[PDB]
Amino acid sequence: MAEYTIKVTHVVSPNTPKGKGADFFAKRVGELTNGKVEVIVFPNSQLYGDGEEMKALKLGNAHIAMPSFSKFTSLVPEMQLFDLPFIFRDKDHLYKVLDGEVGQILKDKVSKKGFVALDYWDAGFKHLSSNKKPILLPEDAAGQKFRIMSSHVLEAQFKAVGANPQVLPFSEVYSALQQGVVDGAENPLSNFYTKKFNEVQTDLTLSNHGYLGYLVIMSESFWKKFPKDLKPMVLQAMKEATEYERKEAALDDEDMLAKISEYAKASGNLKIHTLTPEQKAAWQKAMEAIYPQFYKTIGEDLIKKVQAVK
Ligand SMILES: [Cl-]
Repeated sequence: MAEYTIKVTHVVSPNTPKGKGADFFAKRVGELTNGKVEVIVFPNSQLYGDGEEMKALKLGNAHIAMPSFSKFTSLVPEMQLFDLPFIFRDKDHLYKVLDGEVGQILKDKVSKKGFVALDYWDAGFKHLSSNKKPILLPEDAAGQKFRIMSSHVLEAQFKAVGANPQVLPFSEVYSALQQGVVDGAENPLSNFYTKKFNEVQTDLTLSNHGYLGYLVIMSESFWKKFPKDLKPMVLQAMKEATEYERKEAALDDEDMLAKISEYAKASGNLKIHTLTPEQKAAWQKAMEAIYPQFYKTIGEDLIKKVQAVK
C-alpha cells in the first residue's frame, strides 16, 4: 500500500522520550503523506546498535538515527564539548546553546562528514550508580570499573577520580552490570529505569554531573534519492516530533524518579543518594580539572563560548 518506506534505528526503549519521539515522527509522516510513506521504527538496537548504526546510514541500510553526542566524537571531536562534566548549568542554559550559535557550528561539522543533520533532542542530566558501594565523593569512585560511551572526555572524567572506564555498546550494559563486568555506570533517569539498570545496581547518586542529548541525523544517500515532493512532509513531521520529544523529556525526570523511588522502597535493593553542596563542589572541582586536556581537540574558545551563554 505504501509506495515508500523509511527505516529509523535507535538503541533505547520506546517508553523513553526519545523512543516516543521516534514513534510520533513515524505516525506523523504517515498522516502527512496520506499513507504514501510508511516509517518503521526499530528500537532497542533491533536493527543496528551503537557500533553499527553509522556505517548503516552511510550505506543507506538505515535512513534515520538519533545518536547521543558521544557517538559522534570520532567523526567530530568537537562534539565532546557537550560531554564535559558540569558544562551545562540547567536546561535553560542547554537549549540556548543547542538552538543558538554553538549548536549550529556543531551541526555544520556533522553535515560535512556526510550526514544530514536535523534537530537536537533531550535526554537529561546523568547520574552515577554502582554495585560496589555508595558514590558520595570522588574518593568513592576510585578503583571501580565504569561503563562509558565512546568518548575521550568521559574516559578522562573517570580517570580523574581514579576509576577504570570501559567502552561498551548500550545494548550490553544491563548484562555487563548484572555479570560484574563493570561496577557502575552513568545514565539519565530515563535509560536507568526503562532498561532496568535499577534492578542490577545497589546504589544511585543524583550527581547531575554531565549531560546526555541527541542529534537527529539522516542518511545522505537515502535523502539524495528520496522523492522531492515527499521531503517537505518528512521535514514537517520531524519538526513536530522534535517539539513533542522535548516536552516528554521535561516531564521525564519527575516521572522516572518516582518510579525508581517506589522500586527502591518496595524491593529494598536500591539506595538513592542526594548530594550536599559540599559534596557537589568536590565533584565539580575534580571533574572540571580535565578541561584543559581538551582545548586542543575541542577548542578553548568554543568551551568559553558555552560557559558565557547567559
Ligand atoms: Cl526530579
